[PDB]
Amino acid sequence: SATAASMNAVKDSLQRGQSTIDVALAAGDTITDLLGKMKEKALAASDTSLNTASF
Amino acid sequence: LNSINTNAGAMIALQNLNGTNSELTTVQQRINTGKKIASAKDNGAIWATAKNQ
Amino acid sequence: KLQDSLDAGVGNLVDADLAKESAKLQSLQTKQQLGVQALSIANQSSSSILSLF
Repeated sequence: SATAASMNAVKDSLQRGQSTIDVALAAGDTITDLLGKMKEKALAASDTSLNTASF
Repeated sequence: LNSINTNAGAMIALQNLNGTNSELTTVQQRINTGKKIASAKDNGAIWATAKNQ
Repeated sequence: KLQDSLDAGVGNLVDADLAKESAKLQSLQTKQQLGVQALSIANQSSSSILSLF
């Protein structure tokens, strides 16, 4: 009975880890969108036909 | 989990609906203005080059 | 999204899973009736002595 009652803490730590990974995935969604925008920015800046103000 | 307080699935569905509404209003503004870059928020660098041009 | 995650975590932390108490309630009610009957049976033990005299 004590071994069965002790499992609630195991379930609590498991859900806490799930929520931590969820917050990390939201931040990763933001970081990937920002990295993609940085990609087209660098891809446009690579062109030599731009004037100085655009670069 | 059969909670009568928290309802995580409704929060997730609300997040997806909010994202869909954002894409829809973006399409509405792009349709009515006729431009994919109507303002500095859409793309500040391309907006600047287009304004100077 | 972080607000929704914090609220979902508090719900994981404190909310009851009512489907289990839905059975626990009926079980404890039957157990309460059985305990009342057992105590009522216990109360009359002195009466058997009265017949002896």
